[PDB]
Amino acid sequence: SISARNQLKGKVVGLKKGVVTAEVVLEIAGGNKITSIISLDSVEELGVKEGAELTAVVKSTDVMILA
Amino acid sequence: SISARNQLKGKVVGLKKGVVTAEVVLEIAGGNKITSIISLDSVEELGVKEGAELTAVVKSTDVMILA
Amino acid sequence: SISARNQLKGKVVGLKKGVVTAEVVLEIAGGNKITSIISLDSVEELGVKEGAELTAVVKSTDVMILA
Amino acid sequence: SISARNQLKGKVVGLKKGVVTAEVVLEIAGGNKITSIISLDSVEELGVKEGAELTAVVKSTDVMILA
Amino acid sequence: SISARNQLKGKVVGLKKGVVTAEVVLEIAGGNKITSIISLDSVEELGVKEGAELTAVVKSTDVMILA
Amino acid sequence: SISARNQLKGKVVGLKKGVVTAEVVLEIAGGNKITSIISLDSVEELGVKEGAELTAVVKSTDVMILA
Ligand SMILES: [Cl-]
Ligand SMILES: [Cl-]
Ligand SMILES: [Cl-]
Ligand SMILES: [Mg+2]
Ligand SMILES: [Mg+2]
Repeated sequence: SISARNQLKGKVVGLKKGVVTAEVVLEIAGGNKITSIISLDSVEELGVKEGAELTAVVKSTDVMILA
Repeated sequence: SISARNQLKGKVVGLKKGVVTAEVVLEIAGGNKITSIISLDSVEELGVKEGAELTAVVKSTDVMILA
Repeated sequence: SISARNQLKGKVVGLKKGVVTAEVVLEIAGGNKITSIISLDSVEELGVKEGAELTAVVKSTDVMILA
Repeated sequence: SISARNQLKGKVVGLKKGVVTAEVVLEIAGGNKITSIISLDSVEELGVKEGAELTAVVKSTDVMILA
Repeated sequence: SISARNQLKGKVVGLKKGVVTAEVVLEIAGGNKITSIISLDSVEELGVKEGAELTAVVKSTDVMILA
Repeated sequence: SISARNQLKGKVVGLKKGVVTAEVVLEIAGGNKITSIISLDSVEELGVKEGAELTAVVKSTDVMILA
């Protein structure tokens, strides 16, 4: 278990690979979408591809509130 | 509009105020919960309180992927 | 209103687009310059281009102090 | 020199100490204010105090753009 | 497995609890120390305490380079 | 001196340059490896290259704990 309190299960619905990073779009429950930019190495290692079941993890101090 | 692509609508179900920061917990669609730690100053200025409808925003580079 | 307490108005003076991300340079008051790396999708969506008036937003917990 | 491309000189106009963190407010050129939340331990070691001339540093990937 | 490429095993040598967050200090291989500020809720749930063997994880986009 | 409490001295053992960003892999004491994604401008400016002695700097609120 990791300290990051946001752990949202999702399915990949978009993937764009660059040279250093890749953009991963996950659909999570309720139809929300989360977009992640991570290293291309991690995409490759985790075998990220359309339909993959993965979890989006965000540290609490990175979540802003919009009112 | 802001460049942060993740905007998750939610309702505050928990709030703990510290001296410098506060922890806000939002229930989002599908029952997922998002936890945010922001400055106490912002909580006050945005009038964040239990039950409030608000939106969590996260920059894509802050979203990690777990497999 | 967003919780991020740093909101600096600026004008775009530099833009470099990659495949996933783009680098945006804003000149803010007093001659300071802020450089941002964000998703290319956002640049495109916000119509970022030289001279555009935009605001740089930074969460407090991301600001370091150098003495 | 550090890779963080944003280095903004300023003067501390506010300081609030908590137990683990502290909020530092710096006035920068043009009157902009930058707000930083850092560890209390750092405030102590860098001798951060009201009126001190200090520099705020932000990594480019933490700067969002608002339009 | 998670996309965050940096995973550093360590032993807790310091722990300071606040109301919202907690500061965890880990000694890692070679004697380097890593300092983490996470939510108090997580410290409790992961049962973080002095002497515990734990792993520090950091997303690559959060590591700055200083020369 | 900078407020970020993690300052890990290391040597570059991997470098991959993209158009906006670059991935830098540093070996630090004890054989630990740190991977950083930073702006290509900074890579160029700091003259990052294999064997360079540099320091990985991470803010405490970016360090997660895995148990
Ligand atoms: Cl967290
Ligand atoms: Cl903030
Ligand atoms: Cl820090
Ligand atoms: Mg952060
Ligand atoms: Mg970040």
